[PDB]
Order: sequence, then structure tokens, then C-alpha cells
Amino acid sequence: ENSVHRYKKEASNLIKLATPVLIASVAQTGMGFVDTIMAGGVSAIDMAAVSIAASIWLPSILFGVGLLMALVPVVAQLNGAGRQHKIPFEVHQGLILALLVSVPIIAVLFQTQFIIRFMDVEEAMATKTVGYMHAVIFAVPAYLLFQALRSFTDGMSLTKPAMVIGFIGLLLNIPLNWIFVYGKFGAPELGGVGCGVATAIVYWIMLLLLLFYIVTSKRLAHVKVFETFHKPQPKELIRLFRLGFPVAAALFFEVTLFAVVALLVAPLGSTVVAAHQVALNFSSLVFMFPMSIGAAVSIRVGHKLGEQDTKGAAIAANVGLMTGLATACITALLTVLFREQIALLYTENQVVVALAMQLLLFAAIYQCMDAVQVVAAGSLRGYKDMTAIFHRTFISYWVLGLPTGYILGMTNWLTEQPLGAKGFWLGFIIGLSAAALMLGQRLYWLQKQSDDVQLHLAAK
Ligand SMILES: [Rb+]
Repeated sequence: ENSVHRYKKEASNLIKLATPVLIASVAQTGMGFVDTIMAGGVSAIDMAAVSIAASIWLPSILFGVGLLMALVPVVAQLNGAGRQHKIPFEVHQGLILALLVSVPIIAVLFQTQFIIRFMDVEEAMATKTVGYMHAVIFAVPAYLLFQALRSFTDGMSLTKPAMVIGFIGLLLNIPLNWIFVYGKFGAPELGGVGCGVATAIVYWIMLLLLLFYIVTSKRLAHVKVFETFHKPQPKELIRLFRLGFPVAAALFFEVTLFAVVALLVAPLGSTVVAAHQVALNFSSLVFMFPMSIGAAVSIRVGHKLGEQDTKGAAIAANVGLMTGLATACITALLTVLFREQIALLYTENQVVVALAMQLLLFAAIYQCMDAVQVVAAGSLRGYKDMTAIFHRTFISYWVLGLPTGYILGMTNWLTEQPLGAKGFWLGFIIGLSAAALMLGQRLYWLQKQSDDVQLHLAAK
């Protein structure tokens, strides 16, 4: 029984979600730069590049409040095989809040879009172009919710819709852009106006997968149909909040903090690229990896949580964990080689490859400890309120990390080190391996007794 049944089902479960979830990222990122940079990038005169950049930036924060409307969707809990129903209303409910948020964000949207801060050039251009192409990315989150139930939750959990709008999504974007970003066959557009239009068509397709793969459930029924408002479930939404609030600010409010530091500590040279290029890019993607595992094990841990209420921990926990280290490990320890050519990455010259190669190094290891931090956290703890204190945990490694890490760049500015820039980039890792330690002492919390339905007695 020891490890036998563990790695067995552990392995399985993870992958069924693994491959799914992974490909999905290829959507986000894949589609992301694809139709985005491709056209509105080397076309609106690179004024497509930097312009559309700040564009979806603002959105970045937004999509943030969006994950709040996603841990709700981990609520794929009430199907521990138990209430394989009651979820339909639980869901419909979420979806509502979906809109009840996108709008609270449209505000921020329209207005600042008209305000920017300066008048560079992205103004007019990106500004309102993607501007109403953003009204588009409000109807997107609605779909996002669908994904909640299906996509990830997938009724019980059959994360397949990934590759659905996945391979299908990115595909579409491409030509939709072509003809629109300029193409012309009813109207020829511009870069920002482009990536943007491509976007309208996105939540379009998304809806497609929405209704479709969901109310069609080629395999199941036990679905939706009649729904309604709510004030107390919307108080449970205040729980969808007091669960989603701990994630929204976390990952994204933090997203701003992330931004903060680096920049602040980005005047440390032309390295900007080194740092920027290296770290950011490559990493971001390897990060994309362990995060994949998370929501898998996060949901996977959340379904096995609800059956006989067995040992999903050692499983989902000790499993998911054990493996991301591989991926982190494997990706990290494979990363090592790829420096030089990876370095290339952003098509240029020697431009940092050396220190880049060095900075490159920093990432491999981050990916490592980062991985560990992700998983446990957002996943196991991602189950519920842990999300509340996984959040606390979040900033614990933050303030400690960064200031410690910048003051590491700055320790050069203090004690002493071979390169304050690279090195400060590093202090950041300290943060992630630091917080990564933090959720470990969240070691289930005394593990689970019957304080499990207690988490769902404050979550139910
Ligand atoms: Rb990061």
C-alpha cells in the first residue's frame, strides 16, 4: 500500500489534468504573443509592440480579480461524488458575480483609457482601440466562468476544454486578425485595433465552447437551466469573495508589487534587458509549467477531498509536490544548457548572454523553489480558506524577499557580492523558497481530522 497506490492514482490524476491544463497555457501565452505581436507588432510600426503592451497590462490586473471568480470554480468541490448536483445553482451563481465584477472593472477601463498618463503614441491607437475591444474582454470573463465549471472543474473534473478553445482558439485568432488587423474584407484595421478585434472574436469562440461542451456534455447531463439572483449565496459570494479575495489581490495585486521592485531596481543598468529578457521571458513560461500542476492538484485535491474525504493530502499533496519538483527540477536542470540560444530568445546580439547566461541560471533555480511554492499553496491550500492564509503567506515571502533581495542588489550596495543586479534579481528567489517554506508549515495544518468539513462549514 505504501507509495504503491500513491504514485499510482497520484500519477494518473495529475496527468489527466496535466496535459490538459498545460496546453491551455499554450493558449493564453501561445495565442497571446502570436496574433498579438505577429501582426500588431511588426506592423503598426513596433508602435504596435510597445503600445498594445501597456494595453492588456491594465487588463492583467483585471484578469486578476478574475481568478477570484476562479477559486470559486475550485468549488468543483460539491461533487466529491457527493452533491453531484446543487452545483448547477452554485455555478450559475458564480457566473453572475462574473459580470458583477467585469463591470466594476469596465469603469477603471473606459476612464483611464481616456486618461493614460501621457500622450506617447499608444494613445489614440491602443487606448480606445483595444479600448472597446476590451468591452469585449468583459464578456470574456463570463465565459471564463463556464471554464470554471467545465474547463477546470469540468462538472466533476475532466479538464478537456483546454485544447477546445485551446488549439482552436489560437488558430482562429490568427486569421481573424489577418483580415482585421488589416486584411480587409468588410474593413481593414490597425495593430491595437487588431489584436483587439481578434479579441472580440475570442469571447465569441469562448461562448461557443461555453454553451457547447457544457450544456451538451456529450458525456453527461446533470446540468444547468433555471437560475436566479441571490443575496446570501452572494454572501456566500462574499465567501466566493472570502476565498477569492485572498487569491485576487494575492497573485495580481502582488503582480503589481512584482512589477514594482524590478523596475524600481531596473535603473541598475542596460542589463534591464539581461534582467528583463532573460528572467522574465523564459522563466514566465517555465513558471507557466508548475502552475499547471497546481490547479490540477488544486482541483484534484479538491475532488478527492469530497468523496470518502480520504487522504487526498499525502496523495494530491505529496503527489503534486513530488512531481513539480521533477518539472521544476527537470526544467530547471535542462534550462542550464539552453542559456546561450535561449539567451538569443529576444532576437538581438551578445546583449547580456554572458550575465544573461548568469541570470539565466537564477531562473532555473527559481523555477525550482517557485514550483514548490505554487503547488502546495494555490492548490492544496488552494482548496479554500487556506487561500485566505495562503495569501498572508504570500506577502510573508514578499516583503521579506524583495526588500531583502533588492537590498541584496543593495547588499552589494551593503555587504558585498559579485553582481548587485543579477544578485538582486536572485534575492527574489529567496522570497519564493522562503514563502515556499511558509505553506509547508501549513502542512495541512494538523493535517485533516474532521476539520475538513469544517473548512467546508465555513465554506459549505
Ligand atoms: Rb514572478
